[PDB]
Amino acid sequence: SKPFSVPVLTVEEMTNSRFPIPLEKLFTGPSSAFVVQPQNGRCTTDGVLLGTTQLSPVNICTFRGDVTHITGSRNYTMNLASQNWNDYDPTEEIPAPLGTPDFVGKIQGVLTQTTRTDGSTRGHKATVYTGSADFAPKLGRVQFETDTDRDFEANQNTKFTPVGVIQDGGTTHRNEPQQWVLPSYSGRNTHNVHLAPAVAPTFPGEQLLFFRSTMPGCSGYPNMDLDCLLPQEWVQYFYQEAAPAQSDVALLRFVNPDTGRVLFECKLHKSGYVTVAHTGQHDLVIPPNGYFRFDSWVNQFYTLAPM
Amino acid sequence: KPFSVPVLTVEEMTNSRFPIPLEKLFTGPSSAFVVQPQNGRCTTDGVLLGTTQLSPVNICTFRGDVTHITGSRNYTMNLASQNWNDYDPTEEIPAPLGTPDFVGKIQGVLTQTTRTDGSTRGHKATVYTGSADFAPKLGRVQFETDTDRDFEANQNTKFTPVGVIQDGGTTHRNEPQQWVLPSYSGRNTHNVHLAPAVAPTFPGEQLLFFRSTMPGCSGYPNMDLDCLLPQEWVQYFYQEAAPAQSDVALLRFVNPDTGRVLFECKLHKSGYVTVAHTGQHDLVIPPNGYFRFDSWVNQFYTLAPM
Ligand SMILES: C[C@@H]1O[C@@H](O[C@@H]2[C@@H](O[C@H]3O[C@H](CO)[C@H](O)[C@H](O)[C@H]3O)[C@@H](O)[C@@H](CO)O[C@@H]2O)[C@@H](O)[C@H](O)[C@@H]1O
Ligand SMILES: C[C@@H]1O[C@@H](O[C@@H]2[C@@H](O[C@H]3O[C@H](CO)[C@H](O)[C@H](O)[C@H]3O)[C@@H](O)[C@@H](CO)O[C@@H]2O)[C@@H](O)[C@H](O)[C@@H]1O
Repeated sequence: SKPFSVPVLTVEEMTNSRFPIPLEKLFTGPSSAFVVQPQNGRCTTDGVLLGTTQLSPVNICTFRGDVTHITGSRNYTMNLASQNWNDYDPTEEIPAPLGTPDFVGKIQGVLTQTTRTDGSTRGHKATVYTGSADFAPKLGRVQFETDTDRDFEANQNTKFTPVGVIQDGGTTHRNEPQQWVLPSYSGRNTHNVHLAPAVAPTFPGEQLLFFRSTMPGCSGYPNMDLDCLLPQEWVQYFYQEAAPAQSDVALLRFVNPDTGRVLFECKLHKSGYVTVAHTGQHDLVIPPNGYFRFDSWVNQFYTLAPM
Repeated sequence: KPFSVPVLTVEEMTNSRFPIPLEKLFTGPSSAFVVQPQNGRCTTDGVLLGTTQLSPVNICTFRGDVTHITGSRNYTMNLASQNWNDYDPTEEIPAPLGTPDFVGKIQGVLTQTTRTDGSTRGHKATVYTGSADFAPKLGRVQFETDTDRDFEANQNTKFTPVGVIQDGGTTHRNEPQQWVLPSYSGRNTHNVHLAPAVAPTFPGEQLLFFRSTMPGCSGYPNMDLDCLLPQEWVQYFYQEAAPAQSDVALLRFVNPDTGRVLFECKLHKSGYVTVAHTGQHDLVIPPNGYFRFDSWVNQFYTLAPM
């Protein structure tokens, strides 16, 4: 039976699994009042990828395909290809293409394109509104708002590189993005399919432990908070190890290597998320070189020490 | 601890010199120029070299505060560390970790947040790593942007890289130059603490490159980008730190579908790969193919022609 383990990377060394930026901190808070059902950063401890999760940290919230100009506008519809430029299959048993954004918001970035025959290239500021009626990645199409009505060519490889998020400054501050509201992946008036399940702590006194980043903001007053259930490196690690789960819960200790001391302990649930014994919103204060270590598999009644 | 390499496929892995996926394996001669990249540099037993760090998404990013150059749309960034700690120029490295390791014009976006009210802004930005004022080692780099007033002083500012550009009115694909290192402390300075240049030593052997195509944002750039190790291999070795039993690790590239070895190669302890081939060649491989460590070999092992 291959032993289970987690990477020895520090929080700052690891990557958010829901946007291509580093982790900054560990955060716990209550979540009874909203649905925690992210589709990126979803992986079982024995390495089965779930939702829209894929292995590349840099392909998260990227798009590739060809673009068609929406006449009379600076908008373009992208006909999606897969990450390796192969055809996208809309019948695949997934919510949307792997790495598709899993929150409702306005993501700003850059659309780049290369003309195959002469190698000429171009790049333009572009925004994708994932709450848009025309955000339908599951169907293989998404709409980009750009600063040109003529520069992009048809039938040429085009990429969207994400940078950050924006908000309307003339409306309530930090009201968008909404990190826990899933897009409708097939556009307006449709129901999402094949979702990784929503997660919640069940044990008394426990809350989710989030791996938190701050998304860059590009305009207005966005809510830049972004919480993922697992670091991308953990997804990569579990996928590779494929260590069988001996119980439903892996007990982890967060340790200071300088002192050999446990700062706190937590439960890594087999279906791919972490809980801690704490009540309320709290930014964890940790030593920068601290990291997680697998302790042992525990039964369903194990009680965590307060953190 | 036994040595090993990841079982990830080439397409599943990431370029260690720019934050984009690997696309293919490529081999070619390199006797006539210096191959001395500073990112994607790691020994098989887990020692990081050059400007190499672990995060794939921090490669070619910059963070700090910016000062406006009056009479211009250019800004000087006073660099901080990736975690917003003070940058220490006395640290024994060539430059801040993840600094670009080639001379070219990198286009991206400068973003900023105003601490007090959470107001935010983003602007097109280019950094010319061959510029006299490109001095990341001293803690300063210059960005050319599309604004002369929007960025504030003393506020956290980040550069997210997107791609490279070229001047279309000059010879096509003449820039970037992926094998020309910047002068990290600016014009008329000498680099320090570099990861060494690499070359095959065995007769008939060439380097094996892990190749990507950088996005192009304007003109006719040379978008080829070759790294010596995937970023995931760097990550793997750093954590495993498995002792090297010799200077050369024999790898087999195998198809899990049939079990046939397409080819074998040498993973050198100091962190690069060679193969038995003469000439330029894009390798044809199956997407589900991967590398497997078989054994440690001595200095005299002759590779099967590839
Ligand atoms: C909160 C505010 O967000 C950004 O300003 C935007 C405006 O952006 C436009 O004007 C600004 C200068 O005010 C700048 O020139 C930018 O390049 C340009 O696109 C505009 O989108 C309005 C419309 O609602 O919203 C905000 O005022 C940012 O530029 C500011 O620095 C500031 O953070
Ligand atoms: C080869 C060429 O590169 C890019 O064009 C640039 C020019 O970029 C400016 O004009 C173009 C239209 O040609 C476009 O409107 C763009 O938004 C704007 O910045 C310009 O930088 C010149 C200067 O010598 O070089 C190129 O012509 C690209 O936009 C084109 O599609 C094309 O690939």
